[PDB]
Amino acid sequence: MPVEFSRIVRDVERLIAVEKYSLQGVVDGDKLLVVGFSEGSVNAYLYDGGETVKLNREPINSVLDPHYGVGRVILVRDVSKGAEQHALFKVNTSRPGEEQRLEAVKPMRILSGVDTGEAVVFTGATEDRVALYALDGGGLRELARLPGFGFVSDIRGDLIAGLGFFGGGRVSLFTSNLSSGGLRVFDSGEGSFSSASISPGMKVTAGLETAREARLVTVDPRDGSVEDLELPSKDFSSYRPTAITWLGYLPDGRLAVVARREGRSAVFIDGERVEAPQGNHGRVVLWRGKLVTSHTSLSTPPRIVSLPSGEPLLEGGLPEDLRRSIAGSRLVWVESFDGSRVPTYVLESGRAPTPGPTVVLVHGGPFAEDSDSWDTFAASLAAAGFHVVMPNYRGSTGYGEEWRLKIIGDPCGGELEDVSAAARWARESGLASELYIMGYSYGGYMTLCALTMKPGLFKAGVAGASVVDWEEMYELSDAAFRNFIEQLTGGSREIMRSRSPINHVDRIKEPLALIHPQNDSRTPLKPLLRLMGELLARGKTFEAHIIPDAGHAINTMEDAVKILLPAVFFLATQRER
Amino acid sequence: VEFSRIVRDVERLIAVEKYSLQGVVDGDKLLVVGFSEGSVNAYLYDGGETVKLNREPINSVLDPHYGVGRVILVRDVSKGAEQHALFKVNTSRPGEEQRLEAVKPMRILSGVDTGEAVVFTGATEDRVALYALDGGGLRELARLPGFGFVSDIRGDLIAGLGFFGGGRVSLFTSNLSSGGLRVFDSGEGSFSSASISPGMKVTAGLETAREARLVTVDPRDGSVEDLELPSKDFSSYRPTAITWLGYLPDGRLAVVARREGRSAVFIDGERVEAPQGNHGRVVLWRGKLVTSHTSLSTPPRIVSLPSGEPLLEGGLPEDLRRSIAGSRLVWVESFDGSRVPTYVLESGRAPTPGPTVVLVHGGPFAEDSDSWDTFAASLAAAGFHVVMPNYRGSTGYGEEWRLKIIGDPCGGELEDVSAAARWARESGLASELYIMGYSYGGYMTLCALTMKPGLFKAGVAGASVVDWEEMYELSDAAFRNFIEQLTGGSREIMRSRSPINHVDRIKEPLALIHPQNDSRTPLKPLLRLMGELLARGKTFEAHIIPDAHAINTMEDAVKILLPAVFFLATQRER
Repeated sequence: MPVEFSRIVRDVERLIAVEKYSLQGVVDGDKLLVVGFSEGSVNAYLYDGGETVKLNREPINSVLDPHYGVGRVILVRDVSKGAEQHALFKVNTSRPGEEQRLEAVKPMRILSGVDTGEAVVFTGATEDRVALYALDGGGLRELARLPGFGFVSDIRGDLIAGLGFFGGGRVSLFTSNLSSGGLRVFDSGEGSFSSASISPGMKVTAGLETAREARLVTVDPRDGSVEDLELPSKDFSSYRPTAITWLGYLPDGRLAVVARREGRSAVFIDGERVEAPQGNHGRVVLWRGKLVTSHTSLSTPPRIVSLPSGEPLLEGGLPEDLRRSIAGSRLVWVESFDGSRVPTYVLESGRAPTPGPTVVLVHGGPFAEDSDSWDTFAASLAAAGFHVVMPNYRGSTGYGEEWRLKIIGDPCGGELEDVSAAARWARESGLASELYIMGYSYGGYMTLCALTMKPGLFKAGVAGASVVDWEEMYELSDAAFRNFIEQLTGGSREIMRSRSPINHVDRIKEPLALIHPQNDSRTPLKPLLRLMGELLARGKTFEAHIIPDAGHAINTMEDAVKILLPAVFFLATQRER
Repeated sequence: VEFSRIVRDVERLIAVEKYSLQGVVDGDKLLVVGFSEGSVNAYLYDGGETVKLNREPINSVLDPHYGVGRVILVRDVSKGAEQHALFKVNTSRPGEEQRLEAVKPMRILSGVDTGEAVVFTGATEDRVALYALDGGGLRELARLPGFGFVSDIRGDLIAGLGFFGGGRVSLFTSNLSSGGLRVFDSGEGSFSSASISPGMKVTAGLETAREARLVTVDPRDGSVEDLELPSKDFSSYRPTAITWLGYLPDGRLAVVARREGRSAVFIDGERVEAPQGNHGRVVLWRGKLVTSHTSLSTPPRIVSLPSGEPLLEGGLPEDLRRSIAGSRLVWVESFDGSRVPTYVLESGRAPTPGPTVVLVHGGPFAEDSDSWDTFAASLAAAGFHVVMPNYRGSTGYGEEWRLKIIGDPCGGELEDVSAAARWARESGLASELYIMGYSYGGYMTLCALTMKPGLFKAGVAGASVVDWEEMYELSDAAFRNFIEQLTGGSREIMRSRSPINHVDRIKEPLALIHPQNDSRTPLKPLLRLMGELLARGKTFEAHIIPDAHAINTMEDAVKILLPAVFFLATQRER
């Protein structure tokens, strides 16, 4: 019967250790710029000629998008031990591992950014404002104050094109001018914008995610007119995509698009489909004349491949015994309380019987999805001998504006019912002998709402980086996170309070593991402390694990282990009974 | 060094078979108990091969008389409620257990099997009592004033040790035929062990405020006097503790005595060569002396004297034993001219100088001896030297050194801990210093990081006490009293020696490891600490776990030990 701890650790270790890559662009002529988790930390690399050079010294969080060929990379690094107050560091690509901090920019939550080579344009959130900034030889400039999370998408000449969460959970398109500043906002009554790119004719080509469909559109930023984009191949509209992951013009004028349906993507160049390995893909770049994208799946860790051969340039290798810890995967449609079909990804473990111990692993966000993409949490549960049920509850991306916007104004409501229906299905399908719930971020919120609102549905609960109290979280949030909490609770304090697990602790009847980074600035620990005070006060059984010098965005293996390992240890111990 | 490597070693150190010598049976075979992950078994050892005596696991075995053709097992028949039953097993038919149904289930405390009867002590709902079991059923020889333990029998004379009142362990005697009780006080002393001479006097160890004394108590009149021995090695040892003493079947007296955290074996006062560390009982077997042995670098095992060859010893891989590279005693100079006896367990996986943890023992009235300690061993295995200082308040170095902590917590004893750290860097052992500790040790960790910041690179406080004032208020009279005496009934001391009132001064990372639902170590004040840590931007790690007793199983280790080692291993790489 006994939990095999050293095996679990080794497996959890190797799944975190395995290298993971992200495609960020091309620099210095023909050098892939890739961010990768490798040698234990998140780092920036140049790839070319079957070799890598490491650009950074200390671990980083990401880099700004370089337009093709710049001659430098801008690193983004948390200088607040996890609280996501980032700084910018220039690395000249001819002198790798020598960084010059950009002292003009005081630490802030960097949201996005582009480096045109003559200037660096970025969006950032501070305690009082979200804003589009520009930094050049003439110092730093505030181009525009943004009403909510904003993300720079592209820049051509002086035109700047961005995406903005400015109300209702809807995404707006925005533009600005690199020299004169300003802000123009474009809303759609039909839906939300997904990706933007500026055409050679200075029009913004954008994805537009409508009720249950997605499509491409052209916005002229002079007059705000919106028309459909005709493409010279019809494969794109034949594919009838539900969401758009990414689009961008290549240096040769061709429009690359990556769109998806049902948690798998397809690549298109001027509308034509290009052969791509199955799963999901990231951005597409043109390098030494050939197409390159990132690729991932439930069984393959994020890697970098060439299209259409699908052959890898960089890729982390899984050992066969871990490969087999995933017997298979499947997308099933669970019927929820209101009749809605909740599209649910299922990983069958090769170390669990059927029926067997199953965990309902809930995604964060909530504007995120479970898809055919590598998930370490999920793979490690497989490894430990749990089947894994991953419900794309309402609020999820990937299934249309309608399903995504149903969560707005109703946290701990319909989306919890979706999760619950996924649990019920797990048993009734034959898959589950017992149910556990586990989740990070908003998914940890679900765990806590699961255990307060649905006592006795689940056997035990892991809640990481959780939301606990909307009210106290709001007070401790930066401008951008205040606006989003507003957007998500529909500006209601009643919802804020009533839909906070902390005010319902007396109903918990199940064991509960809490995991939290001490310096998380999104989901802070202060409320989690008060929750423990409540649990204790009311005679409830829990364990807690607070991780030092870390926040919501984990960028080292050690932090990754401290986050993941107590979850798996706790679930394995609960399986003993 | 990745965590999985640490975990595997920790699993092996937890799982290693530890051995305890119980006596000799079946004519000429050892009766030994094996413990592994807190699961106990009884064996017969002779000539390499060993045979399990019991079926399912047990709590312990009764003390046999030399040669008896059976062993009496003690097993909890209630899943953990400590209401045991007695099970006889004839030494010629192992694996076959006859329950002794005349003895109703009860808290078995001790017992001796003469071969003709089973004499034992046990607690029921309404008493502690001495019993005898023989062919005609169960009898109560005596109701006892408190918990009592049978140490020996010879003829009709029964000798034991009572926790009968006055903070001192008394000697008692009873009679196997007529029953009854006779208590023998010790004025300013406490008995540690008893055996009965051929001449029908009680030899006993009498521990005192200073040196220990081997005495004879005549049970006919309670006269007590020093026992002169043929060889004067024993008087020369100037022992401070007397672990065990018993007469061998040839009439000679075996004494196991302690001094400075190690032990020596004597036979009619003459000292025998023995492996360095601490020894349990001695028995004559096949004409040779045999004892149990433990040290900081070796798990409890059975060895022959004077050679020290292990007869039975739990397997560890070669490199793991060699990572736990020997112990020594150093006398560390403290702030007031005092020398703190301090045990050091060098790591074979550490350079010199190299990373070093000061592992502060709990209590405070406890001792760090040359004895097996999983915590220390695990730290050595993960490449830290370990330094264990017997700070003032400790036991094992006379009453005076123990009473110096009274009215001075986070004072003299903290200086001792510091001096040990001072000593570790000064002598060349330590390149960098960490402090770690549970219970009072945990309090010490919190005290060191607040009062002496810049001393240790990082700290682990387990089952710590954060605030004397808060804790005094939410606690049972038993504990209120202890606190009152420790802090000298002074609120100034209670407030000022509570590290929660000095969180500001913390400068290095702190790991907290705490039980979630234990009244001796409540969680509430620890949450205040966590709140204060967080408000003031201090780096800390916290592991709060439910049901977090001592560490026996691997589960216990992961709940209480693994987080410490990982935290320190993580801190080591800056």
